[PDB]
Amino acid sequence: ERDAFDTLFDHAPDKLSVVKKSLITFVNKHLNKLNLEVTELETQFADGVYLVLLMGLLEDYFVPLHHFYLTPESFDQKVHNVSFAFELMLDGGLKKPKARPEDVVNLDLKSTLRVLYNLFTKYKNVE
Repeated sequence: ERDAFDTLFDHAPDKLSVVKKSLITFVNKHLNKLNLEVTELETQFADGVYLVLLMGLLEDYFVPLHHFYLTPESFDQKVHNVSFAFELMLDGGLKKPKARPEDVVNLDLKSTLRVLYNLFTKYKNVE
């Protein structure tokens, strides 16, 4: 059952379509191992959960739930989660992300795509 907002996410061709499709394939290769699926880059990384779990999968370590918010309710909890993912990235050798964690939670595509594309570049070959 659809509203007018839902129509904004129907696929229209754009200049970043090949880039986006490749990122979705990449995140799903890992997340699907946890029965998680991404279909929509524009919104599904905003709350920080999947990025935290993606880091666990890419670096191959357990990330206990007490480190982050599996069910973030507030803006602060999502900012927390994205910020924690960024710390996992930085500690694994990656350069400090340009994005502010608030920009990811606030649905900025440029910040979100840049974060994911950097993960793809470093972790392309992790099976």
